Amino acid sequence: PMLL
Repeated sequence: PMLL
């Protein structure tokens, strides 16, 4: 997942 991407934590941006």
